[PDB]
Amino acid sequence: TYIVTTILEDPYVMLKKNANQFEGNDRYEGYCVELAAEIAKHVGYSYRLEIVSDGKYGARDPDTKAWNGMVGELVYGRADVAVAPLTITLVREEVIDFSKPFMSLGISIMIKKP
Amino acid sequence: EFGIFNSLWFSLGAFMQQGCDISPRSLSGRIVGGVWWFFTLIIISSYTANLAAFLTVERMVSPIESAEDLAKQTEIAYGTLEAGSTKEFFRRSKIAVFEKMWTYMKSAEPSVFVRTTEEGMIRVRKSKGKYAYLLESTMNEYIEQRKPCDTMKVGGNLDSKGYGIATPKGSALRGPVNLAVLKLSEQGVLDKLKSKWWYDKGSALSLSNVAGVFYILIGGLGLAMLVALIEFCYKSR
Amino acid sequence: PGVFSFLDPLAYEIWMCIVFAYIGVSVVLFLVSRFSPYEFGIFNSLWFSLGAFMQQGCDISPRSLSGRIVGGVWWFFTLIIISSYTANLAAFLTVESAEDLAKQTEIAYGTLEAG
Amino acid sequence: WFFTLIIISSYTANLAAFLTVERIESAEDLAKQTEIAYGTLEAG
Amino acid sequence: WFFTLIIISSYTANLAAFLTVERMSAEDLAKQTEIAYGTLEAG
Amino acid sequence: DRGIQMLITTVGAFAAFSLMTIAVGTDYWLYSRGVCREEVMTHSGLWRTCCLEGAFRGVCKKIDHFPDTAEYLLRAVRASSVFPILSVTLLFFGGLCVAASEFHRSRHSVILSAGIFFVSAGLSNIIGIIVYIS
Repeated sequence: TYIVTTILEDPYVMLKKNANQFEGNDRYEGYCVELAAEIAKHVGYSYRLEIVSDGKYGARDPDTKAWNGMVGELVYGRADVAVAPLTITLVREEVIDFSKPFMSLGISIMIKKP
Repeated sequence: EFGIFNSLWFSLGAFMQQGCDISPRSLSGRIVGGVWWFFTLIIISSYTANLAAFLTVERMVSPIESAEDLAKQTEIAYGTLEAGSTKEFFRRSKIAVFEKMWTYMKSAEPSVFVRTTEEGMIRVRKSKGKYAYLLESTMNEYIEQRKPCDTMKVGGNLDSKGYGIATPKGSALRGPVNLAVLKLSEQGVLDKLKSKWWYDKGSALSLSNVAGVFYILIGGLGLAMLVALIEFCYKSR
Repeated sequence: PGVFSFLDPLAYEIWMCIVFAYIGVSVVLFLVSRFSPYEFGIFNSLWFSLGAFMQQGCDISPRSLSGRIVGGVWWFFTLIIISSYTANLAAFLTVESAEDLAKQTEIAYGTLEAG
Repeated sequence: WFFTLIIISSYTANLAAFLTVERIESAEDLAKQTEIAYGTLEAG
Repeated sequence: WFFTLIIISSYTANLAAFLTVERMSAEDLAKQTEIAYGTLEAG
Repeated sequence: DRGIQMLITTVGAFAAFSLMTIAVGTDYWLYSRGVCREEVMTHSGLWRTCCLEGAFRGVCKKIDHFPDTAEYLLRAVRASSVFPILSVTLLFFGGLCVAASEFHRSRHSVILSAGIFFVSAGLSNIIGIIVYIS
């Protein structure tokens, strides 16, 4: 059973309404939950969706040179896959492997519509 | 003719520039009318001129459409999520605008950055137009599609990128995961999941500007009718 | 351009209510002036109200307390409305995208066939 | 009277627009406008 | 009357422009000469 | 021309009351795009907004006036529609005095009170319009 690190983010991964009635990977819903299910089906492996503890996506602290968040969980061996909305970046590609992108996007500005 | 009643009537008429039945004749009286006329001219001109400035700068305000041009250019305190690809993108940028934005964001106090996307969303919603959570277009679109829909995406995308399924370097899952993603993409699964989780979620002055002066006029008309009836009873008794 | 663009500074609703207020003021000023102890006929009231609203004055003015209240408020309403028209017109005489065209669907968009 | 009120308000409104609007600094100022033509010396 | 009409309109128009306008670096210090700038001596 | 003058008053007083009481009852005050239950062309009134086309055409609901005492008082006045109702009530009393003028010619105040009621009804009609537009 592989540990697939993830992060809480609407609508990629979310705690189901009344998650207390459920336990484990079945406690969550969202785009990335179904994507992890379909990838597991195609690759043929069992997995447990572990939410990242730091609650951070991933970055190398320039002082300590330590990776934190999901990227840190992947590099240090605590996790075997990450199925979160994790952006493909050059710094991350140097330390972890990425598949072909499964969604496009860009940085955008959000302003109170009022 | 210049009793207490007509003096009040003449003064009110002069201030509204509507003329009057009589005009002062004595030198002492004409001096009072002279300064009152000059006082009225300066005040009314000031009211019209200030209203014009009030309704011009109200126009000619301009929204933003990527105000990043001058970045915040104001107290829209733009921030990012801490330890995210957007923060790293801004840190390592060499584009003039993005370097300016980063130099501002790193030094600005209090920290413009946030700890979670929900935190930035609430910061923009509770800053009443004082915060801007530079975030990823997919999350921005999803949020703008949901109540309380008081937030909106401004301008285009600053760059183009994509999410990937990550694995530890030297992992044996790298190849199968890549092939799985290609299979899922070619079979429309990713398209259906996106559509399911994103789309299926789903000038002239107005009467309101000058409504107060209409209530005063009708209220004044009603009071005058009540006053007229009172004099009718008082005179007839 | 526009033939009747001189009415643009104030909305169409404001112009309609100014006419209604002018009719109401003339009727009330005629009413309080007639049944009072101390030449405001119905026609004279309409002439006075039209002159008062347009800042041109009249040869005859109210003389009673109830009549002067009607003239006073009508003068004040006139000053705010006339100043509002001039100020808003000055703002008008002082002072848009492909995304806009992509978001809407009222303007039809097409492509080349077999392209 | 109505022709008088509209025209005089037009005179004051347009004169205010005349006096306000009327009132370089950089590289963009030249690149950005097109009313002023800017040239250089040839073979320089 | 004509002199009065033009002058009163000019006063209102110029005041509107006056109120509207106010409602709306190291290189900068080097280019100008109205402000004098100095340093500490022997520093 | 007193006989014709009283004929104009009797015809007008009924005409004014009929026209205003129809407007309050009818729901064709505004032609705005809303939703009766997809945004579609709708016709609204003082109490109900009803769709002009679409599948739900012909079936409609009551206007929800309620979702800073300035907006509370204006919405409470607009929700209750007391000013348009007051104009109809004033017109009804004004019409009664005109009819009773012939039946009681001893007192002259019967026809003057009728003239006061119609003027008061017209003033209340102006306020109701401004509140509705605001």
